Amino acid sequence: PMSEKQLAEVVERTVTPLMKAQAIPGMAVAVIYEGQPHYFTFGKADVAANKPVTPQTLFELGSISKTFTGVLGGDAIARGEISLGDPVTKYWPELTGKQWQGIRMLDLATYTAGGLPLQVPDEVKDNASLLRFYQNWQPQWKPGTTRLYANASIGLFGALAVKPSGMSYEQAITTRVFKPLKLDHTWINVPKAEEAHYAWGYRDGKAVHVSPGMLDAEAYGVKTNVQDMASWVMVNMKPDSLQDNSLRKGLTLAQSRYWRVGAMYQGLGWEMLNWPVDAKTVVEGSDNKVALAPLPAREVNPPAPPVNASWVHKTGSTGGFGSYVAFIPEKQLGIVMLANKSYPNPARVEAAYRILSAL
Repeated sequence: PMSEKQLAEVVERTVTPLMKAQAIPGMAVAVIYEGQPHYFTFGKADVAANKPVTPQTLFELGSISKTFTGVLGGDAIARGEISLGDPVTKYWPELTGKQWQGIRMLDLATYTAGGLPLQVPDEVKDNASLLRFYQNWQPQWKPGTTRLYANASIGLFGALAVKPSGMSYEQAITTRVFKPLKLDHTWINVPKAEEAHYAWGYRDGKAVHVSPGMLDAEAYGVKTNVQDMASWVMVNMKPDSLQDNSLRKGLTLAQSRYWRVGAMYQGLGWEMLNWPVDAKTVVEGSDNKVALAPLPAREVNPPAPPVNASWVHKTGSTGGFGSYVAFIPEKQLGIVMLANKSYPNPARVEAAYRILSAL
């Protein structure tokens, strides 16, 4: 749809019926068409105060934060600070239990350690109870064979990836990823001074924000607006637009293919499927029944480097937010849909597919 008004129609005709069917109060959308961002905003950021969602509105990324984690882990690898090959145990010597070896930083980054759970238990409030949690976890499968999507796996990869830098996770991500990329309105903790832009999420008609949790920043804690989210997409769509540094290499590593699961490839945070892609395959693959299930995983020897003809995406949720990102570097086409209501993942994928297959 060359025209911006044609673009706006393609977005609205899908988004509006989506908000009504899913009772979503607000949504901020970014379409990257020919490499340029275009913003479309709908509904409310704050339903009580009647605030509209604009491109300055901060949304909780939820699991999309994992794409930042991935790229931060890739940047530490290009720096020689950590290697995916390494035993987890070289970054956490207190993890002495026998189930732990054979388990590599790679298995943590890509949910392939043998069954770490979806969520860190809420009983776990500090470093000691977290240590005890991993010491007492019992694998259901051998390491490096089974993929089970997990905050407890990549959350730990993130916290461990950053220890060689001497920086806290918040400081590492902010200095090595957010700032260099000029994502100045992307945070782990939203400043009090910027709170006014922070949308409320809606769970059962209740306004909520994500609750503190162990490994939250690492697994589901980034907050941004659609402007920074669009910049994040354009930069991951075209890394070669960067300076051959550690971060450029990092972005390349995050979209490398480490495992093949069904019709998808597991990158660091990012997930990819060969483009063109059947709508049925991608929408159904995002259902909880498949995406949250344990699935056999075939390791790619020498991780395959990025293929431009991919559907690269990530769905991210918190209790009050539902967001989705998908891009095709080949066509330089992308979409970001940030919403303040966590609605089914298949509906996010379906909507983005519908908008993207029309451009």
